[PDB]
Amino acid sequence: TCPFYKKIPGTGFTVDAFQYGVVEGCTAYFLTHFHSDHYAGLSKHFTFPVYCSEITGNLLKNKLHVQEQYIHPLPLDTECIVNGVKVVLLDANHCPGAVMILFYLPNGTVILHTGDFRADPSMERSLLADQKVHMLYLDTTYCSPEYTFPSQQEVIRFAINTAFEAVTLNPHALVVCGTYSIGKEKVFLAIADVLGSKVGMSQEKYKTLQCLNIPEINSLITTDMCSSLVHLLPMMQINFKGLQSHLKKCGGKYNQILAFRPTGWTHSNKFTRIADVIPQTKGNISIYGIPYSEHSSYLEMKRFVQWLKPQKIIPTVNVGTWKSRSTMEKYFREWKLEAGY
Ligand SMILES: C=CCNC(=O)c1nc(N[C@@H](C)C(=O)NO)c2ccccc2n1
Ligand SMILES: [Zn+2]
Ligand SMILES: [Zn+2]
Repeated sequence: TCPFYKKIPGTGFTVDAFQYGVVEGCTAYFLTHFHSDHYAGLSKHFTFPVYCSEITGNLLKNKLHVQEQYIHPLPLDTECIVNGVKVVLLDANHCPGAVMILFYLPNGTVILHTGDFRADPSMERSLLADQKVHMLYLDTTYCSPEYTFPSQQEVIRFAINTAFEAVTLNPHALVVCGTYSIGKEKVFLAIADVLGSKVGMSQEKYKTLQCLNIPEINSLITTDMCSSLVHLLPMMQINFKGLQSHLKKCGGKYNQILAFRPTGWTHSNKFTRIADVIPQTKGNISIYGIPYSEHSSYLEMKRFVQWLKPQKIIPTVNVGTWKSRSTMEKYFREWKLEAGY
């Protein structure tokens, strides 16, 4: 059934709860962002109100074919009333259209649901600065101190420099970026921009990017593969076998592939700083795993929570084992004692 951390107490609201059938007493279903583990269950047959960002709403309409009458997009940073409850959507710094939701409950309690987020100091200057938060539903994906990775900007700097050098040294090299969902678009957009090329992709991926309100997107992306020297492929094809096969389809136009696998955190990232990252190479194909994260590092998560000073924290990730739940509560306790709330 629907887990407790997906229900907002004192309301008829659920968050990211689309795979449990009709949730008893739910009058509005919130969707934090368009990632399959969150929209799972939504389809053209859904007949309840869905509240979300404009971008998420574009994807619901065009990709899942949810009926327009059930899509309720809300602007960011704006007090809105939904079923008699004041709510605000805030940028989650996750993927395009991803939001955190602030609920102002009728009894005076204030709840922040982060959805998925990458905590950032800029969030300390949103509407969050203005009032106390009694409950925090926290994206705890990387809630352990071993989860370190660089900033997104540092990872992009590495990717741009690596691609620019390779193509400047060999104008016949092809750059390939793997993708499986929305998010992490900056990897391929920044590489294509430095190389003066558009990004070539399948019709399905092109359709998805057309829903993202990305400025000047028609100048950046294309389905014309051969006119482009940065190609997007499904993540599962970013291996030597899949890349060798892709190189044949190009028709003697390229003699080298440099490929990027933007992963999340990897244990290798503790040893090797972003500047020391080296690829796996087989012949004329090199594959760079790069730690581009759209979730908070441990340090980013700790800073955000210690600033927010919530009275109670409900984790939404890694909640499956006694060990994982215990470890997270121990960190919350440490953060609270250190900061004094
Ligand atoms: C290792 C931690 C990172 N996060 C997940 O474990 C995760 N991420 C997903 N997609 C990403 C894009 C996302 O951010 N979604 O919200 C999944 C999609 C389908 C099934 C399981 C999924 N697990
Ligand atoms: Zn996500
Ligand atoms: Zn997720």
